[PDB]
Amino acid sequence: SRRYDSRTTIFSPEGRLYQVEYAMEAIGHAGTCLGILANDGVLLAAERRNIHKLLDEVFFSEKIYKLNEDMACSVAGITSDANVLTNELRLIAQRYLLQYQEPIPCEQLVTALCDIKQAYTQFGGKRPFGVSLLYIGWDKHYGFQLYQSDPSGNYGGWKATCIGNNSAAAVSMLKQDYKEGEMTLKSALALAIKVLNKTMDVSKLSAEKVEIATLTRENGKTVIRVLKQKEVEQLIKKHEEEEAKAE
Amino acid sequence: GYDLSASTFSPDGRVFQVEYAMKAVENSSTAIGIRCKDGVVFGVEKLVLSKLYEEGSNKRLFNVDRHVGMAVAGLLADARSLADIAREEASNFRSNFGYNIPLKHLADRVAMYVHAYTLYSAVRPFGCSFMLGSYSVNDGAQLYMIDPSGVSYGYWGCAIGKARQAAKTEIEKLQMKEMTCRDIVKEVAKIIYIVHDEVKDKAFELELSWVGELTNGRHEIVPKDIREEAEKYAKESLK
Amino acid sequence: RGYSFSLTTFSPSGKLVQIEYALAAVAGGAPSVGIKAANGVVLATEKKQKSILYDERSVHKVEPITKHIGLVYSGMGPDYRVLVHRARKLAQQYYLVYQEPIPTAQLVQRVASVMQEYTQSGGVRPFGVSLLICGWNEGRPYLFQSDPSGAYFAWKATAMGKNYVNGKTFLEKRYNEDLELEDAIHTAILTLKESFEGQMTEDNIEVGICNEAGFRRLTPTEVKDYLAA
Amino acid sequence: LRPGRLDRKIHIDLPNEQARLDILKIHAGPITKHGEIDYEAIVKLSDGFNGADLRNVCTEAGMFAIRADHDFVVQEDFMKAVRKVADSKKLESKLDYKPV
Amino acid sequence: AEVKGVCTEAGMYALRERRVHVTQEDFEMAVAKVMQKDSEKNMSIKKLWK
Amino acid sequence: SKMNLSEEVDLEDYVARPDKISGADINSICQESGMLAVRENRYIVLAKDFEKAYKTVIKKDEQEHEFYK
Amino acid sequence: DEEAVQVKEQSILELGSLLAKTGQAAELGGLLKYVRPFLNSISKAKAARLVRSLLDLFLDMEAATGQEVELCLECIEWAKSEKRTFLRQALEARLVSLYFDTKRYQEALHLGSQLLRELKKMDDKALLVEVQLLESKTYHALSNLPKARAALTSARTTANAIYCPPKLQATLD
Amino acid sequence: RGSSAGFDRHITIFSPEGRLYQVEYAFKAINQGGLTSVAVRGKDCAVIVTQKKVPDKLLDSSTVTHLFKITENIGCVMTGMTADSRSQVQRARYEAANWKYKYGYEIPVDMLCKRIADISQVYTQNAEMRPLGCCMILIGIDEEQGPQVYKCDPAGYYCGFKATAAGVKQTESTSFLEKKVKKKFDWTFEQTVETAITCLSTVLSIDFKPSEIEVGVVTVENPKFRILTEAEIDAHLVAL
Repeated sequence: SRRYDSRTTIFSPEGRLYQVEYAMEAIGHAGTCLGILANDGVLLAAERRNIHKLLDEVFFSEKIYKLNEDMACSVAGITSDANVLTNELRLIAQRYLLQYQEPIPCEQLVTALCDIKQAYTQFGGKRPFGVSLLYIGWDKHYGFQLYQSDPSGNYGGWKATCIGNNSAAAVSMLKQDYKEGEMTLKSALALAIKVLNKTMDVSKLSAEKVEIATLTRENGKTVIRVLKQKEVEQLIKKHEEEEAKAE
Repeated sequence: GYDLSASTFSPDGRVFQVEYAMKAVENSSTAIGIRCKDGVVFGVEKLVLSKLYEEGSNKRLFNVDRHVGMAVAGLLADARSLADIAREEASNFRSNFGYNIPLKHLADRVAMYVHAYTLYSAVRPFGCSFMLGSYSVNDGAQLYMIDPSGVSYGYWGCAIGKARQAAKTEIEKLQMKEMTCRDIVKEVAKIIYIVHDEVKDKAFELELSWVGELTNGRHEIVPKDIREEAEKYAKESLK
Repeated sequence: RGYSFSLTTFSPSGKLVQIEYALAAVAGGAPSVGIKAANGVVLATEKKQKSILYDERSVHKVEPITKHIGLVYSGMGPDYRVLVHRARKLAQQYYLVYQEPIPTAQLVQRVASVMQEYTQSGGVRPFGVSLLICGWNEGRPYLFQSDPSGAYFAWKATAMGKNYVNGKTFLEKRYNEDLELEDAIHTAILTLKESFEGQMTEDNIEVGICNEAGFRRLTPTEVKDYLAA
Repeated sequence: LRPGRLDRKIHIDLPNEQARLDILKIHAGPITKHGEIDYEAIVKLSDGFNGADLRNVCTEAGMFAIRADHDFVVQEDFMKAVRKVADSKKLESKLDYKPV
Repeated sequence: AEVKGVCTEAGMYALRERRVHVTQEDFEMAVAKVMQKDSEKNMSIKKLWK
Repeated sequence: SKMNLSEEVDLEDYVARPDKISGADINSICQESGMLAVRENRYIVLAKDFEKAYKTVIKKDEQEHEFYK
Repeated sequence: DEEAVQVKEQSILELGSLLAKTGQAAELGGLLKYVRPFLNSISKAKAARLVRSLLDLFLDMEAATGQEVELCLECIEWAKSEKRTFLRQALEARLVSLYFDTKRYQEALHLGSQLLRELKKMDDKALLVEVQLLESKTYHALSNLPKARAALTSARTTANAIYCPPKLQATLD
Repeated sequence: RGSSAGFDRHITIFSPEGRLYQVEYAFKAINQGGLTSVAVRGKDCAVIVTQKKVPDKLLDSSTVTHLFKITENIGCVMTGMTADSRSQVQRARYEAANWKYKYGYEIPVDMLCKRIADISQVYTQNAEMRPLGCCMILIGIDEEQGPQVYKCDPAGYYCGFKATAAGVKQTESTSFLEKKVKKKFDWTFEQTVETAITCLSTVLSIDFKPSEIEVGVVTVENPKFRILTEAEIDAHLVAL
């Protein structure tokens, strides 16, 4: 019936997809996400929004997701569309693995998912997925990697990025304080703690309103880890101490 | 905007499209069915739009099975589609359960088929009301009716059409219970003439039918001689 | 044929409005509670029928999924029935494939994923229900919530439905991680009582538990005994 | 509407079957009539009517009786009147409002 | 406005006590009343919205 | 206090009822009770009279169809 | 023997009610010491009902037999062992009331104030107004008029935000 | 409270206040027939009574009805739109037949009501179609549960009842019946047939005749649903 149709897949009078624009407008309110590619690691730093004394601790994380042995991604937007996209990503990785017996390279994967998303915003009459992704991984083609996606289907390799709340501010400092090719994993983590401390203007890093991820190569194989409470709080104490000495 | 589809209720609990369709059925002429001891009798007033049509153009009595008849009023396209559906139901019943369809069951199946057209937006309600009537040694004489809403109810006498109220006030006087089809026929012509309006419409030719003990349970057009005598008696009664 | 276009669409502020209205319906239902004791998990809702003519035993709101995991809701009824059926079917499919009882986290994930589909699919509207699931898997209690948006949350203790904000304040006051099952169910019974509008007769509330022994509803005589205190 | 100003809120709804019979009798009294008049039939064909509608059934009944140029109201004219006034009712919007 | 009302209320309570001075206990009771009526107004507005 | 109000009536029952009622109504219940009393030609008020009064003055809103909750 | 256990618990409840009505305080105490191993044969919830009801029945009368303090201490210790908390709180409140009845003024304060602290940590209101009123009565017994009045006012405030039963309203007034 | 956002009053979607207006209107259509029914649960007998309006003397009174048998043991009243009522009755008969085919024993009342309410829930989720404007009441004997009385509505609510009324006069009848069930037991003998007739007569204020109601009964001694004839109905009518 044409009376109730929404036309979620039709051009506006200036060639801009409105449902897509609103989808990207939803992301600018979910938790902030940060990307930093070091010379010896990659790292995702999003904010833990589910901040209540009556929530339980479950799973190894709350926003970081594994996709292969050598790949992980974090989400900003709707939680449910996030779950749907994560599942499809896992399926893509396993299908490539089954066909070639090699781990799926990273741009292999990111473009497969974005192709699903783009197709979804091209025809069908559905609403688009209101999710923007950040990924991390290693493959024998380009080493440590950091990609990003949007409701449109566009992606991009970023040496450092920010998708989500206060994206402008975070990318502004990331431009001011990024050493292209001159970053260790430790320095990148410290830069993340600083930038996030700015952005999460509500209080300071409580070591509990934050999520951090690291992807490294150890003993010839990838190792993915989510920073515990003690190390995160120690890093924050180091950050405050450094800022105090600086003043 | 509460009356654009049959998939929407009015704020007072009504499906308007069905009400409009049933309104359409009151623009078509009048039909009559009277049940008696022997059987059923249908009589329809067929308006002659132009002088150029044949006799028997757009007959408004059909045969859905060899023992069943069918009178219609409203959109003729809907009437013919529903005639097709009733024929299909009868044939399927005979092929499956091995005997002539009892009329009640046919009325139920046809009505369900009509009612299914009054739930969705993708289709629109039939613009026709119709009356089925058969006769068998076991089940006796029956006469039913199904309206666009899909409600089926048995009747001792009914009139579907434009002048439905006038006929209804007229059919109520027969005492049809204790007569046979042969006199019911003269009555039916009498009514169809009493209700006809000569100021508005130009002229008509009757279509009469019956099914009763006089047919061995076969529905068939009333023979020419009896029809003419009935018409003549009706003419005289309209002094 | 059936509508092939989504009926929940993004707004200029990037909000899926229909989901917000479903949440409004949930917030306008009957109260519900769930706590995670150290040695059990307790659900409890209110079942105040409209007259003396309703059979309290005719239907129940706290329903199990398997021998060891069950759920209750607050919102609309028929939607809760549908979701109970879907949960039981998904549990049985998991058992058939794996020959082991379904873990609660996974059943919640699966039912929620079923809940997302109706936010985006064509010609359908979101469920007007939120559920809480309780299980005892891996010798460990589990309490989850699932909302019309398809999002789930692990809870230590929660209370949803009408006047759920005040209930969450109460439970924030009364949680103690070293709690024991009887005390937990008592605290729950209280929370419902925080706003009830009448006398809590045995036949106006429900409760269900989970422990090693297995998820199992409480019989009314048991309910009266616990309500004794 | 406060119960110190308007103490009683009396509802006066549409007539029921027995009440319909009463009103029909009250209005149909002063007519000059011939033959049996089975008010059950009209009470049965007058669902949803109100006192005015049944008064109009009587008025229309006499109008029909004159239209024929007789000098009485017979039963059949009553049936015609009831069916007519049933036809005109399709215009009125049937619903009721309560004090809430 | 709430903190302006608490002052006048507390003074008037102290006056009922028949004294020249306001007391901390009186202030506590006044602030309790003023904040209770403020929350009552807020919940009344919420109910009106409902 | 100005009634004849036989000792049978237990007002605690009427006050307990979770029903938001304004003071003007609370006077119509007590007035309709005596009204029924006079209708039946008494000068005492029984529990039934009061029950009918309270059911008369406090008509309960249109029960939301119970497929909510 | 579940039916036998139900019969026995019903019999003990009835016998305790009868003895409390007759005032057989020594027999009530012997009965209470008799059901001591009964905890392992009844539900924790119904063990709670039984112990609390029996303690209330015994304490309803004012027969100064002398076992009130020791019986209450044993019951509170049993509650602690059984991790009852809420019942433990009610028992402690009643024990401090008894300590007031038994002309013990200074000592009963510190435990009462500990109750007030533990209970401000939570937010029970009826018990809180009760204990605050008892503390005010104790301060009146010790003649600490200003602190007693302050406690009374605090208890009044706490009672304002909650509907009061008739007994409680009478005691407050 | 009464906001509208888009088509919330045209298709079955939520209103800003979490309300399905189309389901509500459908409930409003149950009264468009102008009829009422009552059901009462006795100790060994369950009864359903209903009006029977012969609008005029041209209908065949034997055909106009609102009692139907789903199985030989389970019988139901239909109230509201007639075509929708027939559709739901057909679906119920098919469902019961399939239950006995698949599971080897006759269908419990409650489970049939559950299946039918689920069907209606699908009707009130998808927006292509509209909810039916009819309500059911079922009655029969359970093996180990005693007499059962159950009803269902357009939204999908299938509560089981001790005494029920459906139709235009739902609230008055429900009030009367609530008071009775308060009195002693809500009727505790096969002369529960008298209580239902009294309730209908009082609510509608009718003073029924033999030919203006139709009853159905199920007894523990005679589980098969039976449709009370005119002679028996007149006997009961005289009894009071």
